[PDB]
Order: sequence, then C-alpha cells, then structure tokens
Amino acid sequence: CESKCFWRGGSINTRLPFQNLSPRTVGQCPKYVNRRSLMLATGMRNVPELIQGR
Amino acid sequence: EVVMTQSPATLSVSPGERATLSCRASQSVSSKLAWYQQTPGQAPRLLIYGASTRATDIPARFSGSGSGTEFTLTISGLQSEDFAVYYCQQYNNWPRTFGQGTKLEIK
Amino acid sequence: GLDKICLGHHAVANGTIVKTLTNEQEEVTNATETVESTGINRLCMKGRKHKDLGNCHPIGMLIGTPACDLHLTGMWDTLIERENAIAYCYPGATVNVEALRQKIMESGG
Amino acid sequence: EVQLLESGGGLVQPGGSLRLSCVASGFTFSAYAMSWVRQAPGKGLEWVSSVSGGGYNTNYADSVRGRFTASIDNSKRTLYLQMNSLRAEDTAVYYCAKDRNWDPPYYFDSWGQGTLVTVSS
Amino acid sequence: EVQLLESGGGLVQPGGSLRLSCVASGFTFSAYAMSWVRQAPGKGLEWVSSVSGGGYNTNYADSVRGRFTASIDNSKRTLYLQMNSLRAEDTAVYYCAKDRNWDPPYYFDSWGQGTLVTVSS
Amino acid sequence: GLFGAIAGFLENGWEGMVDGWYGFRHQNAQGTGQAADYKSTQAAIDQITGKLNRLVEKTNTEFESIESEFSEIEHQIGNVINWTKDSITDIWTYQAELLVAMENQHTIDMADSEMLNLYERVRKQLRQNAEEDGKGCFEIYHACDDSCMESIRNNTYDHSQYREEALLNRLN
Amino acid sequence: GLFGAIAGFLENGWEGMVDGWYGFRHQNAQGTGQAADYKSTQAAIDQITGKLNRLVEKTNTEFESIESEFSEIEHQIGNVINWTKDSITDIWTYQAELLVAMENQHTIDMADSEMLNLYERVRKQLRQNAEEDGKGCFEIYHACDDSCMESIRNNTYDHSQYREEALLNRLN
Amino acid sequence: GLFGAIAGFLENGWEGMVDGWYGFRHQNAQGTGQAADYKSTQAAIDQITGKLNRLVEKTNTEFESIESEFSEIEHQIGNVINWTKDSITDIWTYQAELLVAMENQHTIDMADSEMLNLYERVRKQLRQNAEEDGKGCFEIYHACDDSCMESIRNNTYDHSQYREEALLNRLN
Ligand SMILES: *[C@@H]1O[C@H](CO)[C@@H](O[C@@H]2O[C@H](CO)[C@@H](O[C@@H]3O[C@H](CO)[C@@H](O)[C@H](O)[C@@H]3O)[C@H](O)[C@H]2NC(C)=O)[C@H](O)[C@H]1NC(C)=O
Ligand SMILES: *[C@@H]1O[C@H](CO)[C@@H](O[C@@H]2O[C@H](CO)[C@@H](O[C@@H]3O[C@H](CO)[C@@H](O)[C@H](O)[C@@H]3O)[C@H](O)[C@H]2NC(C)=O)[C@H](O)[C@H]1NC(C)=O
Ligand SMILES: *[C@@H]1O[C@H](CO)[C@@H](O[C@@H]2O[C@H](CO)[C@@H](O[C@@H]3O[C@H](CO)[C@@H](O)[C@H](O)[C@@H]3O)[C@H](O)[C@H]2NC(C)=O)[C@H](O)[C@H]1NC(C)=O
Ligand SMILES: *[C@@H]1O[C@H](CO)[C@@H](O)[C@H](O)[C@H]1NC(C)=O
Ligand SMILES: *[C@@H]1O[C@H](CO)[C@@H](O)[C@H](O)[C@H]1NC(C)=O
Ligand SMILES: *[C@@H]1O[C@H](CO)[C@@H](O)[C@H](O)[C@H]1NC(C)=O
Ligand SMILES: *[C@@H]1O[C@H](CO)[C@@H](O)[C@H](O)[C@H]1NC(C)=O
Ligand SMILES: *[C@@H]1O[C@H](CO)[C@@H](O)[C@H](O)[C@H]1NC(C)=O
Ligand SMILES: *[C@@H]1O[C@H](CO)[C@@H](O)[C@H](O)[C@H]1NC(C)=O
Repeated sequence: CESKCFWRGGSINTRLPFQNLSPRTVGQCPKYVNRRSLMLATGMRNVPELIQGR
Repeated sequence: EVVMTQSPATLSVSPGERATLSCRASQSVSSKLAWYQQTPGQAPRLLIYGASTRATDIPARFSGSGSGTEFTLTISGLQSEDFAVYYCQQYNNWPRTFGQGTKLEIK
Repeated sequence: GLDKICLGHHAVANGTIVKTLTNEQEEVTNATETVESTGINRLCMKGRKHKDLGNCHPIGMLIGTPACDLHLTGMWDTLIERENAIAYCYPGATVNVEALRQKIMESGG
Repeated sequence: EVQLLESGGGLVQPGGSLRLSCVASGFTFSAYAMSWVRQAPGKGLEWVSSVSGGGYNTNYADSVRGRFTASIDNSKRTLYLQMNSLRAEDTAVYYCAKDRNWDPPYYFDSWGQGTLVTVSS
Repeated sequence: EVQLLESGGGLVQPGGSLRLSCVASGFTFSAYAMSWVRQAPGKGLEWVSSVSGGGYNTNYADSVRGRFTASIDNSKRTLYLQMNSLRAEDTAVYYCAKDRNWDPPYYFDSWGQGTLVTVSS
Repeated sequence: GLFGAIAGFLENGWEGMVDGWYGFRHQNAQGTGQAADYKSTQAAIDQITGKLNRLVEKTNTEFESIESEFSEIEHQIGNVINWTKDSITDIWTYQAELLVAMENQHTIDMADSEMLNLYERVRKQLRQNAEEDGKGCFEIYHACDDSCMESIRNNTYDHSQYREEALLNRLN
Repeated sequence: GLFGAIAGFLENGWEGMVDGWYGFRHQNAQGTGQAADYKSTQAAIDQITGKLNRLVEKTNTEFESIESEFSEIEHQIGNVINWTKDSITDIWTYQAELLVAMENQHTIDMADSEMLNLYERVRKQLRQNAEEDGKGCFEIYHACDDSCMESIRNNTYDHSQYREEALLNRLN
Repeated sequence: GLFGAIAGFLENGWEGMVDGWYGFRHQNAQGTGQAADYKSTQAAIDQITGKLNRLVEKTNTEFESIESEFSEIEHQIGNVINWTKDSITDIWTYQAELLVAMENQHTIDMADSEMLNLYERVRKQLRQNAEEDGKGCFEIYHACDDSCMESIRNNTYDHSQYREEALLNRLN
C-alpha cells in the first residue's frame, strides 16, 4: 500500500479537501476542520410537486 | 423485438459460496437492462438498474457488469435466504419483453 | 386542447439539507460531504525504504542500547517509532533531549 | 412509506370479464407512470400494459391488443383494466407496479400484493 | 501570423487601366477595414482610398475622385482597385494595408510587399 | 381534475425525469412526450461537478511534527504551542465553513440563471407566434404535431413559414 | 407641473412609505392610494435581517492567557508570541473587513433581483392588456377603479374577462 | 456571402473597436457607422479598474525580524517558529488565490449584467415600433435614418411621432 500522510491510529489516505480524524498529522495530510460534517452542494434547489384534485 | 436467453436455465450452489449468473441479448441494449428477484407465492423485487447500479435496499454483496449484449451478476456470498427466481428485462425497445427466467436452488 | 410546449428542471422526491448565506437549511437535489471521517488502520508503506524500530527508542540508536543492537547503521526516508520504547538500560536522561530527538527523526540515515 | 394495494380476483367464463382495481398512496400520483404485469402459473413474466404522461398515452402487448383497455383516474388515484373476450389462456396472477419515469415507463420499481384470476369450463 | 501578398503590377499608356489585387490571411477579413496607399519615386506618401463597414462605404482622395473605384469580396478575402483614365502622374508604388478600426479607418497597422506601376509613350 | 397537470417551472419542478437536468415536454392531439437538452446540460454539469477538486489546491507544502505524542514537555513552551494551534484551527474552521456556505450560494444562483437564459432563447425564436402563459409556459397558436415541435428544440425553427397563420388567431 | 409625480423605480425610490419594502401605487379617476406586498416583504426581511447572527458562529473555544499583565518574561520568547499575535490579528482584520464588504455586495445585488422578479410577474399577469411605460410602471388600457385594481395585487386577476376590451384600444 | 456581417452580441463580440466598451452600430441606405455609450462606459470602467487598490489595505503594521539571517539559533524553538510561518504562508497563499478567483467571477458576472440592462432599456424606448431579432439586435419598421438614429442613442426618442407608421407594417 502507498500513502503520503499518517497519524496516530493509522493512515488518512484519501482525496478530499478536509479531514476530521485528528488535529495532529505529519506529511501532506489535509487541513483539519473542527466540525462533524460540511455538505457541499452539487445540484440545484428542489421544489417537489403538489396534488391537484379541485 | 428483443428476445433474451438466461443461461443456465437452472443452477445450484451450496450455502456461503459465490454465485454468478448471466443473461444474453439478441441485439445491442447499451446498459438499458434491469434485474429482478422474486420468491414463489410473493411479489418481485427490483435489484439492479443501469446494469451496474444497485437499487435502494440492496446489500453490498450484489454487483455486476456488462455492456452491449452480455451481462454478468455475481452474488458474493449466498446466504440462507438468497435463493429465489431471478429475471432479466430490457427497456430499450417495445415490447419490454421478459424471458425464460431462472431458479436458484441449494446444492 | 391548444398545442403547448414549455420548460423546467428536474426535481426529486426527498432531498438533502445544505447550508447557504441566506438560509441555515436549504433543499437541493443532491449533495456530497467534503469531510473524510474514516481511515485505514494500517501504516501504508509501499515504495518507501521504511525502517521499523520496534522496541528501539530513536535516542538509543545513537548510543547502542541492547534493544537497538541489531541495527545502528542504515539508510531510509521514513523512521518508525513505537510506544514505550526502551531507551536506557542504565537509567538516565539527556539535556535538551527534545532537540536531539527531533533531529534524528528528520535525518535521512 | 410507499404502499400499493389491489383487489378484484375471481372466477370467470368465456365472454365475461373482470374489472381489476389497484390503489396508490404515499407518493404524487400524477408524477409517475403505472403498469400492469402478469405471471402464468410457474412460468415466465409477461408485459401487458402501461400508462404514460398522466393518462394521455397508452400501450399494450401484442398478445392482448384490442382486447384489453387501460385507463387512469388521478382524482381517486385508481388504476383500471377493462378486460374483454377472455379465452382461458390468460389465467394468471396480476400485479400493479410503479416505475421511475414519465413518458417512457423505463423499469418498474415497486410492486403490490396482486390478485388471482382463473377460468374454467 | 499575418501576411498580405499583392500582385498586378504592369505598364500602361494613357487611357488604359490595371486591376490590382491584394490577398489577406491570418485574421478575420470582415473584422477590420482596408486601404490603398501609394508612393511616387522619391517623394512623400499620399492617401488614395479606403473601404469601411464591411464594404458598404468607401472614400477617395481629392486627386483621384471619380477616376478610381474600390471594392471588396469576402468570399475570397480579396481587395480590388479598378483604375481608369491613368496619366503619367500615376507612376508610383502601391500598397495594401490593414488598419485597426471599423467605421473610420483611423490609422493603418500592417503593410504588404507592394507593386510597381509605370506609364510610357 | 381527471388527468395530471402539465405545467413547468415557476410552479414546481419535474419529478419523473432522469435523463438530464434541463429539458422540456410538449402536448398536442398526437400525444405527450419528454426530452432533455444535452448541450446545456453538459455545460452545466461540467462546471458544477468539478468544484470539489478546485477546493483541494495542490500547494504541496509538507509539515513535520512539533508535538511529541509520548510527551515529557515543559509547561510554558507547551502553552505557547497550544495557543497558536487552536487559533489557526479556529481560523480554518471559520474559513472553511464560510467558504462552503458561500460557494453554495453561487451554485444555486448560477444554475437558476442558466435556466432563465434558455427560457429567454425560446421566446425570441417563437417571436410573435406564441403568447406567454405565465407559468414558465408557452401557448403555440399554430398547429405543430411532431416534427415542427422537434425543430424548436433544434434551433432550425424558421418562424417565417408559420407567421401568417399564427398571427391570425392571437387577435382574431 | 402642478401636481406631484407618480413614477416608480428606474427613476427613484418611494420617499414616503413605512409599511413594507416592496409596494404598489395605483391611480385613476377615483383617487390615489398605496399598498405593501406583505408576502414578498416577509420573505426578504427574514433572509436579510438574520445575517448578523450567522456571522457569530458558536464553535466555542476556551482560550486562556499566555502573557502576564503584571509582566516579566524574556526577550526571545516574548518576541515570538508578539509576532504571531499581530499576524493573526492582521489576518482577522483583513478577513473580517473583506467578508463584510463582499457580503454587502450580495445583499444589494440580491435585493435588486427580487424587485425585478415581482415586476416580471405583473406583466405576465396582464398578458396583452398593458404596455410598458419605461419608468417602472404599466399603462392599463381598460377601466378599473378599485376592485379590478385590488385583484391584480391578489393574483385573482382573470385576464380573460378584459382581453376583448383592452386589445381594441392598444391598436385602435 | 459577399459583404461582412452586422450581428451583435449573443453571437460574438465586436472585433474592431477602440473607443469604449459598450456601444452599438447601425445600418440603413445612407451607410454604416459606429458609436460608444460614454456614460455607461465611464461607470463600468470606474467601478472595475479601481479593484486593484482596494486589495492593498493600509492597515499598516511595523513587523520586525525574529530570525537571524546570520543564524546560530537553537533547534527546538527554531522548529516552533518554522511551523507557524508555513501555516500562515499556506493560509495567505490559500486565502489569496480564492479571493482573486472569487472576485473574477463577480467581474465577469457583473459586467454581463450591465450589458443586458442597457439592452433592456432600448426595447422599452422603442415600445411597439421595433421587433426583436433574436441575435441581440432589433428590426426597426419605419424609415428612421440619421438624426433619428442619433436620438435613440440620446434618450430624446419620442416614439409617439412614429407609432402610427411603424405599427402599420409589423402586421400589415
Ligand atoms: C450527485 O452528486 C454527486 C457528486 O457530484 C454525483 O455523483 C458522482 O457521479 C459521478 C458520475 O457517475 C461519479 O463518478 C466520477 O465522477 C466524477 C465526475 O466529475 C469524475 O471524477 C469521474 O469521471 C467519475 O465519473 C462520482 O464518483 C460520483 N460521486 C459520488 C460522491 O457519488 C451524482 O452524479 C449526482 N447526481 C446527479 C443526478 O447528478
Ligand atoms: C434596521 O436594522 C435594524 C437592526 O437589524 C432593525 O431593527 C431590528 O429589526 C429586526 C427585524 O427587522 C428585529 O427583530 C429581529 O429580527 C430578526 C429576524 O430574523 C431576528 O434576529 C430576531 O428574531 C428578531 O425578531 C430586531 O429586534 C430589531 N432591533 C435590533 C436588532 O436591535 C431595524 O428595523 C431596521 N430598520 C429598517 C427601516 O428596516
Ligand atoms: C487593461 O488594464 C490596464 C491595467 O489596469 C489598463 O491600464 C490602466 O488604465 C487605468 C484607467 O483605465 C489607468 O488609470 C487608473 O484608473 C483607475 C480609475 O478608477 C484607478 O485604478 C487609478 O486611479 C488610475 O487612474 C491606469 O494607470 C492604467 N494602468 C496601466 C498599467 O496602464 C488598460 O487601459 C486596460 N486596457 C484595456 C481595457 O484595453
Ligand atoms: C496543551 O494541549 C495538550 C493537548 O490537548 C494538553 O494535553 C496539554 O495539557 C495542554 N497544555 C500544555 C501542554 O501545557
Ligand atoms: C437539427 O439541425 C441541424 C442543423 O445542422 C440538422 O443537421 C439536423 O438534421 C436537425 N435535426 C435534428 C433532429 O437534430
Ligand atoms: C510585545 O508587544 C507589547 C505591546 O503589544 C509590548 O509592550 C512588549 O514590550 C512587546 N514585547 C517585546 C518587544 O519583547
Ligand atoms: C384574494 O384572493 C383570495 C384567494 O383565496 C380570496 O380569498 C380573497 O378574498 C381575495 N381578496 C380580495 C380582497 O379580493
Ligand atoms: C527552518 O527552516 C529553514 C528554511 O526555511 C531551515 O534553514 C532551518 O534549518 C529550519 N530550522 C529548523 C529545522 O530547526
Ligand atoms: C441630444 O440631447 C441633448 C439634450 O440636451 C440635446 O441638446 C442635443 O441636441 C441632442 N443631440 C445631440 C446630437 O447632441
């Protein structure tokens, strides 16, 4: 296996911008962000339909 | 008018072993094919659409691939209740014909 | 009925919640999380000429404590140190060790 | 969450016919197509009919063309099938299912419990 | 890269006429105007003509008004000058140049290799 | 109402469509149908889907440890190192949260604008043969069935062939 | 000019108004009046006013002192803490000033767009019964006084009743 | 064909023009020309060109050296100072790029909007005397030649003097 950044409990081999495993890392690990999750949109606003029976 | 064959018409596998199935086409469909599951005295269940995509509530042990006229579907680990009748259907041309069908049994 | 033609974009039955400048919760067709939250529980070490010290404390590899007897000399680009490594068979300590310790862990052989 | 329910099975003889019905709830009834499907005893599945585009379009399998007429009532969310000229060759279980596209049916997604139709001399 | 390549030099007596031509490449032919410029042996430059607005407008110097006639053909990216009633004073070199503006030519920007015109008895 | 509605946006979005983002559907005596616009969809999907990669810029700065996990550190320099880490961590957390929330605003706004431009382009083509219907929808006043419909989707709609007929019914 | 003007936006904003942001102003033989669009105003006020809270994110951190105010220390470590504090302070000052500056741009830009959308809806409602006036207003070619006026503001305006009258006067 | 083209935006931008950003060109039997809208151009150039200065904010800070170039530093505190410098440098490098990238988006989007607003103005001015041409251009239906053309650029175009003529030819 190949990797380029490590931490206490293993490796964080991934290709995402931000990580939330540990604030301490060595190598080229991603930046640490102190939040559980941070969703990024890849679509458009949703507007479900309504029922018409009149 | 597509007519399809599922080979073998019947297969048997022991519990816990890998199971693989295939369905063949008479003319190109290009990923416009689906798969189903159904037990006797019950109603069917949709498994795979797009020939590579699992439908909602389909465990991770279901997968497959195929393009053009031939498709493969491997059940990685046959549990105690995976035995059932399976079907392959195409939605590329009218009529959307079903075919021979296939029954899976314990060896 | 009179002929008709017109336009619209897609919609889905059940959407996902995302943040934005003007609304704390907003409905969109689909979204992807940006934060990785699971990692391999292994030291992924292909290619590198890695060296594993096992029970050998890095400070002990410059002085030759028995736990480090099997490898004093060597070349590498990645040095691995383990928990509670045995450094001093004869009890003692070094002045400004935190400086020496980092220097070894940064040198290539 | 999603629920489909049907009824209308029973005995019949040549000349007469049933009128099956299948009810839908839990989803917008005007935003998806609906289809019927049957299965002869211990044999393979077969397509029979489907409805498209809110009810302005219909299609039938070549085995029942002209005999069977489908329809839709989006006020009561009910699916109909007015059979005619039975020949006892169609004795089979029937189902009503919901697909995932508007004008072409594409692939059926959800099914109900179905009902039994039989013919005898 | 930009290239203007001319041709059509010759010799004429009074009452004759030449038809000079200049070919353009490397740029959108309709995006800029064009102009003819001449230089008599060892004397100052003189303005002759120019074409503007894609071909719907033209102008001439007062020394040749009514004698000469310019034009343009976008299907071949070619520039023309149908001379008439030439005299000895017309003996000079000729050029075709590309300017930078559309409606008024403002100032010229590139030049070709030129050609020679001469008159004799 | 006996049948389902046909209205487009400004009222609600299409539920049963999987082909592409932007599309339109027609209706006439012959039947009903649906279709997707690919050139617009491909442009939109290419510009929005790649945003994830652009966030992770490959500034390949490499860091090294400054904190000993099996630690025996002093108490002053330890506090100094602790203070900066939280301050920078808060900067990244505050910077990252606003960046993502800020970019989501553009995606929703941009995508909504591309939809309107396509809507604008159709009104110009129909010119005087169609009247706006006020629900993101158009009313065609001349009789096309299947292929005259296909032309509108394909930019080959020469309005001049139908103007004499369409304009005679908008005003009687 | 003996009386005051009646022009809307594209020229200037209403000077006298206290109820709501987006309003109306009719005029006819009976008199003149004023009104406010509450449904749109409430949507606008809710999205804009709450911005202040969204900036103060509660990612709470318990910062603690690292410098003694009754002071001592050194000259090296003292100069290390000082350097970072100014750098982070400039980062926050630079980040804070730009963040507010560009968020103001969206608020001004977004509000101007919501106003235009309301303007678009009305001209869709009037269909063929009104011409644009070029000053943000509309010219109505059929006779409403008070209740036909109130309908346009209430979406219950069925234009089909008045089309046969308004059209006969636009083109004589 | 034989001559060039006259089409405006929605197809391509003017290739030959040096006077101003926003302008328009006409055509008629008399000839062809060009012009520039100075009032709009000055507003656009003034708001866009000054963006460069607004990035260099004069929140002056008198930074001073903390690293000896003729160095004999320790090894522990040296690593501590080294770590923070890179972290802030990546912050500035990461911050600087996204700031410029974000601002470029606004300039491209804002300028495109200003162009459309000018396009909207002319259609309102021409009222019922012109029909849109679908390529960003208008088709004038009355013999309006040279001082006329100047008036449209000059906001003094009183359409009421030409309505009786233009309207008789749009619909025959
Ligand atoms: C829902 O949003 C996600 C996120 O964009 C989309 O899922 C992504 O779909 C693509 C295409 O099938 C998957 O494959 C890879 O994607 C990118 C496309 O730029 C590229 O790296 C490769 O060429 C490859 O195709 C991708 O893994 C997948 N990502 C996730 C997280 O599921 C999905 O398409 C969106 N839904 C719709 C209807 O657009
Ligand atoms: C000018 O701005 C001030 C400051 O925002 C306005 O006063 C504030 O107005 C808001 C509502 O407009 C008052 O209620 C608060 O609003 C928001 C709604 O999202 C929310 O933070 C709270 O739930 C609360 O309801 C607020 O109390 C009030 N005063 C303050 C904040 O001191 C003022 O009205 C504005 N003037 C004009 C003419 O718009
Ligand atoms: C392409 O960009 C360059 C660089 O900005 C332009 O040259 C610059 O032009 C401005 C005026 O347009 C010159 O003056 C400056 O303008 C603004 C006014 O708000 C402001 O930043 C300053 O106060 C100053 O007066 C500026 O000196 C000049 N800079 C350079 C290096 O030439 C150039 O005109 C642009 N060319 C185009 C758009 O064709
Ligand atoms: C600094 O932070 C670490 C990690 O949270 C903690 O264990 C330690 O007590 C803190 N204070 C120091 C090192 O003085
Ligand atoms: C669309 O227009 C193009 C123009 O080149 C033409 O070739 C094509 O046949 C037209 N029809 C369709 C269905 O694309
Ligand atoms: C650090 O800056 C403070 C003021 O912010 C000053 O009082 C102090 O002397 C400085 N420490 C130095 C220069 O070591
Ligand atoms: C506005 O329209 C609503 C529609 O529900 C109606 O009930 C109400 O009476 C109308 N108001 C007026 C003042 O006409
Ligand atoms: C800090 O980095 C510099 C280069 O930026 C290097 O010369 C110096 O040795 C480093 N100090 C350490 C590693 O203590
Ligand atoms: C343009 O309008 C102004 C308004 O003051 C007028 O004075 C002028 O004569 C008009 N035309 C020209 C060509 O300036």
